[PDB]
Amino acid sequence: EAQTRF
Amino acid sequence: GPLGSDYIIKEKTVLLQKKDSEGFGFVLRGAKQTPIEEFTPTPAFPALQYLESVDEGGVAWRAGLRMGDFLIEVNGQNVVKVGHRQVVNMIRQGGNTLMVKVVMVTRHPDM
Repeated sequence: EAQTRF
Repeated sequence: GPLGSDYIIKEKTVLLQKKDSEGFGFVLRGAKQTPIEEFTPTPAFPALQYLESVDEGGVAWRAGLRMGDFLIEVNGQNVVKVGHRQVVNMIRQGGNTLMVKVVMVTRHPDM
């Protein structure tokens, strides 16, 4: 899994 | 229940409108999916992407989104079975506006 802050 | 798990399922659709110099205030986490097998949603695991964290008091928080919510739709496009990079691109398409549908699942423990 990847993750990205918005 | 004695024959199987019982769940409370709460759908939330929100319109997020942020300022230029802030974020929406959440972290998305999920899979990048395999072409070999289609993802089949289940109450316990309803979508590939979810909110790893939500900034308390941030834009997403004020609209009702919470850590653990699973992401179902982004701006009218279904993302239940969509990988992380494409979902990120979809979220960035709207600029300061983001409409999302998420679902919060809670398993009601029998004991």
